[PDB]
Amino acid sequence: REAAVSTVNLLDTIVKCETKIQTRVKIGLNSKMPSRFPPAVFYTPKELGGLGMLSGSHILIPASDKRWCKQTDVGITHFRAGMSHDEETLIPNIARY
Amino acid sequence: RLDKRTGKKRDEQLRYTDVHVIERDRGLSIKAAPMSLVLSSTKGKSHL
Amino acid sequence: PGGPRFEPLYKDIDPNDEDFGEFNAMDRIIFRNPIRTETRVAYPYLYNSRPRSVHLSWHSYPQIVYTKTEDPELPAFYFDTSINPISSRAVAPKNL
Amino acid sequence: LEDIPLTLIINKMDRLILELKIPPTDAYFKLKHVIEEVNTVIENTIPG
Amino acid sequence: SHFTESVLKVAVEPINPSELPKMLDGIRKINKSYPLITTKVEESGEHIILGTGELYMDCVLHDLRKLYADMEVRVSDPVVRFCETVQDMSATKCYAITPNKKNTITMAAEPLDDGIAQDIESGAVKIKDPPRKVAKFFEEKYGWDKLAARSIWAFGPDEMGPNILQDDTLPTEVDKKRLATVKESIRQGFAWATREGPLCEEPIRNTKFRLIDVSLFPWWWPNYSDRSTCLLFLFLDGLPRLMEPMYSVSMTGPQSSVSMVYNILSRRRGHVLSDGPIAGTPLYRVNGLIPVIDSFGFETDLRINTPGQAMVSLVFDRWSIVPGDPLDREQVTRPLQMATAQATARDFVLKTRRRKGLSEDVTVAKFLEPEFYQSLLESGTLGEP
Amino acid sequence: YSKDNPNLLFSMCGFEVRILPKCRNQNDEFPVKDSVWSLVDNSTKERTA
Amino acid sequence: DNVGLPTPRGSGTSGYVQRNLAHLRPRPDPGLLEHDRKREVEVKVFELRDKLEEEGVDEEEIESRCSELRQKLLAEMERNKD
Repeated sequence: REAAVSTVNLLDTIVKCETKIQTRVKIGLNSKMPSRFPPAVFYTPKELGGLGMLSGSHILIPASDKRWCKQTDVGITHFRAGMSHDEETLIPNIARY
Repeated sequence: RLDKRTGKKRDEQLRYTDVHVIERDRGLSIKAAPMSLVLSSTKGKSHL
Repeated sequence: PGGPRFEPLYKDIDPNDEDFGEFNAMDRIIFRNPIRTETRVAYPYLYNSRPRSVHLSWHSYPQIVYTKTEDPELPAFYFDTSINPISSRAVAPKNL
Repeated sequence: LEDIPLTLIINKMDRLILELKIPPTDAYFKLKHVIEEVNTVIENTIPG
Repeated sequence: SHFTESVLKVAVEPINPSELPKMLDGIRKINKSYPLITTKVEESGEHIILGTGELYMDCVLHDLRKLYADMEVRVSDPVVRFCETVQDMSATKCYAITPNKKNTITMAAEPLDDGIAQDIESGAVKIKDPPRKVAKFFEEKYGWDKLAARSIWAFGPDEMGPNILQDDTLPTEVDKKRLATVKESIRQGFAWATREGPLCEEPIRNTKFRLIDVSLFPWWWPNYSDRSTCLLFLFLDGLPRLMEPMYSVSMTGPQSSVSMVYNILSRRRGHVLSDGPIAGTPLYRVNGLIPVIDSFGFETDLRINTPGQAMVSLVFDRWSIVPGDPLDREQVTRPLQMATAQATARDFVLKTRRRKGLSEDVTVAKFLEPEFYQSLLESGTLGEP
Repeated sequence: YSKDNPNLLFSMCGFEVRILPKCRNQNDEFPVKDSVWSLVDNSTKERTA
Repeated sequence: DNVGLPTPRGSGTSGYVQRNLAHLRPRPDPGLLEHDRKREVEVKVFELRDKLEEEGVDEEEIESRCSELRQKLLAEMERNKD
C-alpha cells in the first residue's frame, strides 16, 4: 500500500514489468506497433472482450480513441465524448482503490 | 599553403600567434605571444 | 534545450554509490543562484569533476552591427534610424 | 600609470563601410569619437 | 604589479589518492604558466587554486587535467575569497597578558575612512618613505592628528596592505625604549594577525589600530600569540562584518538585452550603475556591479536568455560588505537552500569557517584571557555563552 | 539512535521503516504523506513521531 | 534540472521531465573621552611646536614652551572635567 506508493524504484519496476507483459501480448501477435494496440486492447474489462488488465502505471488515453459512429434511420452520426476538451483521461491507478 | 585550403577552413582567420589548443578551440588568445620580424619603413630601411 | 539526447558516454559516476566523502560535503557548499546545465556545457572543465571527451567551443564573436534595409530605395551609405547618433557634445574633448 | 609610451591603432575600418554603412562624414565623427574616448580615459588616469 | 586580483577560488583534490603527488607537480606547472594564479594548501588538506574568472579557471583546469598532471582531478563548486572589516568604534579597550603575566598590551580597533585603503594599495603611501612625508600626506588629505600621523607604526598584513597599526599612547605613562623593543614583535604579531584574521582566517582589510595607555611593558617578550589573540578579540568587539569581491558588469548589446540585464541583475543581487547608447552604433552599453559569488553562470544565462546577442565582461572592481551580521547566532539556513537577505553573512562565515577546518562557533573565550573574559561577561559587553 | 543520530532504522516483513520523533526535527514543516506514520503516545495521546 | 532517466530506452517510460509545478517554493567609555582630551592637548602641543619651528626659534625654548603648554592643558582639563 502506502509504502509501495512512496518507493520510486518499485514504481519503475511496476512500469517496466507491465510494459513487459504488454510486450509479451504484442509478440504473441507478431507486432510491436504502439498505434496497433491502444489502451482499450489491454485495460478493457474481460466482460467486453478485453484483457481486463489492472494498471499501477499512469497511462494516457488519447482523444483519437474516443469517437464512435452510429447508423440511425436518418444517416450516420459521429458521437464523441469530451467535446472540445484538450485534456486526456488516464487509466486509473490500482493504488487509489 | 593557405591557398591550398578548401571548405570552411579556407574562411578561417590565420591566427598565427594563437597556438595553444585552448587558443585554437576557444577562438581567443589566452597567452602572451612574442615574435621578431624584419619590417620596412616608408623610406626603405628595415628595422627589427 | 532543443538539442539531441544520447546514451551516457560514461556509466560510472553516480552519487548513491559514493558515501559521505569530505570533498563533496553537503553543507560545506555555499549555495547561491543555481548552476544550470548550459553553464556546465559552456565551461566543462570548471563545472564538471570528470569532463572526459568534452570539446572546447568557440567562446564569442564580435557583435554584428549590420542591419538589412527594409526600404527598397535607400542609398547604400546612410545613417540608419536604428543607429545611435554622435553628438557634438558626445565627442567633446574635455581638456585641450 | 607605468609611464609606458602609447600609440593608437583604430582597427576594423571596413565595418564603417560594410557593416554600419554610414556616410564618410559620420565615419569621421565615429573615428573622432573613438579617439576622444581614448584621450578621455588617458586624461582621467592622470588629471592635468 | 597586476591590475586585477584573483578572487575566484576552487578546491581541488585527486580522484585516485595515490596520484596526489602528480597533481601537485601539475599544480606547480600551473603556477609557472599562469602569472596571476595562487595555489595554497589549507589546514584541512584540500588544495586551493585562485584565479580571476570562469574562463581563466576553465583554461587552468584544462591545463591541469590534460597537459601537466595528466590525470583526473576532482573539482569542487566555485567559491570566492573573503575579507573582513569593522563597522563602528571599539566598545572596550582590550588588553593582552603574557603567560608570565608581566607584559600587558592595551589596544583599540577603528574602521578606516574611505580612500586610505585604496591609497595604500595603489602605492601612494609608502612605508619605506620617511615618516614626515607620510604624516604630511595624511594631514593634507584626511586631516588626521599630527602625533597620530607621526605615530603610524606599520601597514599590514604586508608593507602594502590596507591595515594600519598606530600609537595613541602617552609618554607620561609608557616609556618609549621598552615600547620600541616590544614594538618590533608588536609589528610582527600585527602582521600575522591581520594576515589570518579571527572570523574565517580570511585576510582582513580596512582597519586601524590605536595603542592605549595603562599598557605596561616589562622586560623581554619572545612570543607573539597573546597580542594577536587580543587583537582578534578587538576585531570581535568592534562589530566585525564580512566583505566579498565585486565584479563590474559591462554589456554591449541591444535594448532587449538591456532589459534582460536589469532582470538578471535584479535576480543575482546586482545593480545597474549606468545604461546608455554607444554612439554611432546600434549597440547599448550597460555598466553595473555584481557579487562574484552570485556571478557564477551569469554570463551564460545572460547570453542565452536573450533574443539578441549580448557580450559580457566581468572585471574585479570592489570589496563590499556582505549584507547581514556574521556573529548573529540565531540566523540559521536550511540545507540545500540559499541564505536569505540578512542570513547571508552568517551562512558565509559558518561555511567558510568549517570549510577551512575549524569549529562551528566563533570562539570568544579561546581569544581572551580568563579574567578579562569574566570581567566582560559581568559587565554585559559580551553575550550569553 | 543516539545524541547525534536522530533516525531509527529497521526492516520487518517487507517494510523498511525510518522512525523520526517529533522532538529532534530540524524540519519545521512536515511533508507528511500517507506513507509517513504518526506514532501516538498513549499516556498523552499525542503524535510524537 | 538534470534529474532522472539518463536514457528512456531501457524503460517503457519516454521520460519527459517536468518541473513539478505543485511544489511549494520556499517562503561609551570615559577612558575614551580622557584619551580624546589627551590627544587634543597633544595636538595643541604639536601645533605650538610646529609654529615655533616655522618661526626659527631655538629647540630648548620650544621644548620649555611645549612643557608649559602641556601643564596648562592638563590643569585646564582637571579644572573643566566637571
